[PDB]
Amino acid sequence: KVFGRCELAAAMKRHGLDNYRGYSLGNWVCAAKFESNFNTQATNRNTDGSTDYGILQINSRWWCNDGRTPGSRNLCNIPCSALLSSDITASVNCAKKIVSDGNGMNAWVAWRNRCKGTDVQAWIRGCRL
Repeated sequence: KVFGRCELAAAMKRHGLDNYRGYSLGNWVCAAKFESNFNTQATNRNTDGSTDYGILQINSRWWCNDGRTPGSRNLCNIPCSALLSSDITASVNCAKKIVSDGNGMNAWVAWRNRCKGTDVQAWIRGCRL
């Protein structure tokens, strides 16, 4: 499922991501935008063999099991395929634990390089929030 800008914001807000760990909703929306262009089925193969899945491109090396990332962890205890669902529940829940790992949203390089320090609020303007 490919979300609309405002449709995803609402979806994320409704799922308790707004200001989660201090990150205003705009940060999460901005991140998703550059990570997957709002597509739950987005996937990218990393040079180390691991793979990033879903709207927030969660990596298999540490967070989910895809049976093809030798010597990795499954910290979120879920099949990586669950992060591709139209229901963003699994992605949101695993992200919530990722963003609590100490580095904040810096765990998402696209966020650090493209959202951090910007007016992320603009990502939720014109929306029904």
